[PDB]
Amino acid sequence: SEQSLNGRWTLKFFPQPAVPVMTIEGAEAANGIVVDAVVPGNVEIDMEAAGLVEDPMVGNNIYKLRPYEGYQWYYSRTFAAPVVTEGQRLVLHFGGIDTFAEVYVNGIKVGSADNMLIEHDYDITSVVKEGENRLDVIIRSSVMEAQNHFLGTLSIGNFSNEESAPVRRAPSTYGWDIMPRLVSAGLWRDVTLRVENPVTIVDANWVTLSVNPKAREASESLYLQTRLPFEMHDKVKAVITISRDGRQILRKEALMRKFANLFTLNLSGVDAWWPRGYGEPALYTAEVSLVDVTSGKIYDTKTSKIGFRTVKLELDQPGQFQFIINGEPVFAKGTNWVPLDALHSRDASHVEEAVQLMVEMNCNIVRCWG
Amino acid sequence: VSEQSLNGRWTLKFFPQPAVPVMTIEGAEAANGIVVDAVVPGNVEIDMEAAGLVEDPMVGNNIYKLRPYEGYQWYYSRTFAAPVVTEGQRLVLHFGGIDTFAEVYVNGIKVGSADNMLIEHDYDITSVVKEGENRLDVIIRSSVMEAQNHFLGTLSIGNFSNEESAPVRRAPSTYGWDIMPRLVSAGLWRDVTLRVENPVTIVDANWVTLSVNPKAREASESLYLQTRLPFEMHDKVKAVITISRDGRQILRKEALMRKFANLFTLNLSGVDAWWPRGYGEPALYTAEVSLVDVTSGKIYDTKTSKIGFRTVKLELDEVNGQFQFIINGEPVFAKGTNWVPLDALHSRDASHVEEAVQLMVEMNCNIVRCWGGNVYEDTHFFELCDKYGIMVWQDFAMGCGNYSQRDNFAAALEKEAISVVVKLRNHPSLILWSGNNAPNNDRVSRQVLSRVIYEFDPTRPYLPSYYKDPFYTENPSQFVSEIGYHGCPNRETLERMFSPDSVNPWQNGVVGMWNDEWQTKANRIYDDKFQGGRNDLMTNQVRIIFGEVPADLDDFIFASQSVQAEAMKFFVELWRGRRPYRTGIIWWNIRDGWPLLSDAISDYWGGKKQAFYYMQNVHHDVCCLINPYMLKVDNNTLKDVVEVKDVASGKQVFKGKFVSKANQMSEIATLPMQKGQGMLVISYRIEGNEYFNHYLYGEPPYKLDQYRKWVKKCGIYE
Repeated sequence: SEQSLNGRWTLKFFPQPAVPVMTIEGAEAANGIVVDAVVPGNVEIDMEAAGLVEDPMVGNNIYKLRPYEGYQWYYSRTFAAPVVTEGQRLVLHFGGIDTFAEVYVNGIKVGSADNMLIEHDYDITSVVKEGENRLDVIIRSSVMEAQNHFLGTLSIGNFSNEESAPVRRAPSTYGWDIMPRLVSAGLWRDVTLRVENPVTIVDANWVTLSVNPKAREASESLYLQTRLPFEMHDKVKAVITISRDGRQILRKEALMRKFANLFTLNLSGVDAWWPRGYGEPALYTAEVSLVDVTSGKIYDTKTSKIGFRTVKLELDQPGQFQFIINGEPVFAKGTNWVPLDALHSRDASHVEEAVQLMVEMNCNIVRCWG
Repeated sequence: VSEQSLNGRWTLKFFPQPAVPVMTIEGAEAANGIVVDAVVPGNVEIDMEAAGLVEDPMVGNNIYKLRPYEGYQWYYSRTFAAPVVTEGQRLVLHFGGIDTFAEVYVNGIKVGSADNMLIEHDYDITSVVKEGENRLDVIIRSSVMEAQNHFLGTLSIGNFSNEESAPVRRAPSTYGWDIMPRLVSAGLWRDVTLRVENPVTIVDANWVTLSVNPKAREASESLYLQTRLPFEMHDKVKAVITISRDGRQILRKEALMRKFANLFTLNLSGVDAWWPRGYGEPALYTAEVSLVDVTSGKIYDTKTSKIGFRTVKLELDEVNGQFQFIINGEPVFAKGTNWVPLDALHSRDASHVEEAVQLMVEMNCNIVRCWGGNVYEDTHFFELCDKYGIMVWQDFAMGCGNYSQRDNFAAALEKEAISVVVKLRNHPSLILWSGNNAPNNDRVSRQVLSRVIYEFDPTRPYLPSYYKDPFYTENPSQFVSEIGYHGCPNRETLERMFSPDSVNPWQNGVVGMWNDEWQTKANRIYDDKFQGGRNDLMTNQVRIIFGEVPADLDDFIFASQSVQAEAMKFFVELWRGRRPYRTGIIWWNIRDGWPLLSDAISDYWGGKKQAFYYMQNVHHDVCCLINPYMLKVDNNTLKDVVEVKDVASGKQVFKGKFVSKANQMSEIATLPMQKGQGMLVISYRIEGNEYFNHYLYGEPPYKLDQYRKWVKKCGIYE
């Protein structure tokens, strides 16, 4: 189960004082403006929906957002407590927080975020009560956080802003030659509530050792790590299924003796993955599940789509290399991937349109710019 | 000044570990469990077997019954008397081995948190100790569940070592291997004492031999002395250094302590060099350091240990095991055994050290590589190696595979590496440190461990990492380290390992098919029912070298120990035969650590196999042997007749004198190719003492009954 906490929140913004507000009391006692926010979303969208700011995409209205870089942002909402049996763990997942933020649940701090580029998972099993819970996030100024660090000589004078060096944020958000200075802020990705049984898959890392497209075979290894209580050892099996279009190709069951195992599979009758031009992008649904060998109850499932391919950069001056996919030297033709939107919360709505631009132009490679 | 032993009768309370691990005394006392009497040092399985709760894990498939106890907690508890402590003294609670993750409490106050089973743990309980009954509580938690507190890498999953052994600092073999079963266990597996230290005391006395002239009987010995010394005692304490041997005194030097740390150099005279077994005598000298008050003459602390004047250098050739050991400036040939666990229940390792070291003495081993999968043997083990002359190749405790590259693991490994090096850097037997790994981009083997040796031991070299087929006779590895060959143990051992209804190896009389009880003793880590695997290596060797399977169990025992004896004897004869080029050979297992089937030449209960006596005759200091014929003698000493004859026909193949030069392989004469499957005897006498050997010539398959009578007419062996 994964109940989504996306929707309408309550955002309160105010200039950041000399001491950044980091508690729910200081935020609720400050002097600011309270508007309705949308999660996922940026704070510029929430203020634009209330007429506080003008459209930054028209003319010189982008500089009119400059004073908001030294503002704080107070998200708030209420959520019902999901049914949690004893032994399960309730996790509050954050797809993205821009950036330095202090998360609170029912008045108790449940973590401190310091990066907008990675996820943030918080175990809130004990703090969640019965009924009306409250989730309050308090973001501070990402620009002012750069002054908490002393920079070196080489970190000053670059085209990237000196404010971007001591922090972990997207360098283009501070302005570049192809993207504007819209530092922005806010929960720009999904916020959900995942449940975790005492037996739950931690990671399912698929690796392609060798591939043989001619013989239609490939060696696929699976590195599985799981949280398995010892009272559940030797009582749970792992079901590995690799199918394609409702057609199963592999079904292997193995008893969970250890908590981490390497399951090397020798697939038969499977096509290799190829870039555009060099063949078909053969994908296979690879689903893993931890099922009780007695009650038959499935605890956790991790499904994905993998491709039997091998990569090997062949070197010999910048650029003296060639990609070798599946043993054949391929000629790369593609574009660099830049930000899809200065307000990165809308990148999910533009990814489908932008990828179509590459399909239409038949690009085999794409370099996601740093 | 005082060391009260806390060994003896304890109170062990074990219970299934809940979701939240028990950390405090209140939770352990309120938990529902079973309480029995425990013995320290001792494993928890020994304390449960003494109460009739578990059956003997050494017999049958009962090793799998200790599986649920891997997720159990263990609550040791006792009371001790508090010794009187004067002003400035400190009371140290010394644990010799905590297995593994435990919380130590003294009078309800947490004094330490142990997370390593391979090093010692000292806790100053000077303040928390009261008068009367002083409670001591050690609450251990599961080592298997602790592996889930980490996120492993890709290169740390799927190796021979268990994935539970990667994040923790324990012995990898305790989780399962090829020659040791899965017995993780727990408990205070070493001594627990109460040491009292004066304000003036010796923290460490590191002895290092700088120069050795073994001919002129001279040596230069340095002492890096670090002491705890209050400033009021400065200029009032003197260091007394005494070098003695067999009661007589050689050197005595006194120096006033003006600093807490000093380097004392000693140009000794009339002393002998410590040579390995064969190349000389293991000359040991008792070295003693004492801190004495310059006015009252009171002794504050004293450290006594036997040292050996020796220098070690490893000349490695790389591309161009391509190294050669140099001891005291002379190239030595290394021939010895790899040391594996002496017991899956490691608390009983101490009782087996005396017996197992003598096995290398009768084998005439001059080197022994302590396998990385084994716990660090205590000081008493290295003391026997100093006494006899058996060099040590100590591997850091890491199994076959790679480990974490992050700061958390590297810091926990440096703490263990420092504690181990400082503990063993004063024994002349220890000659080399190694990581037991695979590569040159590994932080563990190329940075963390190397930096510890660079600072705490700059004297010993460090390293990061059918039988006549061309895989063995053409391998260009000058220094081989893991050569093995399977062999079935003695009958008396089989009758004790297996139940009476399973002493016979064959299932339903079908030869080649092993029953489940033989499959488990072949080191089956888990209860996975399958046919074949490792035990098929015993049948594969008997079929090729002797034709097919001997249905008679005694005929199969004789066949299995003969294919192992003839193989590894041919390996020692091949490395000693190609000596000018070969640098050393270290075979696998001279004593296993559990009732199991392995490549060992001797089982756990002491049953020496035929490969023991075979390799003895090819391990003398001066040994005559035949290689594919070529009769040659190899000499493993620094000190400068033979009769070959067929056993059946009795015709003298060759007779004559020989001059075996020191530390050199001297070839004798080329023998003619005798037709027919037979056997030769190599009788040679040196200095009035007689010695015997043999050489089996021909080509397999052979006949078991014919070979049984060849060695009978030989006179050597049964």
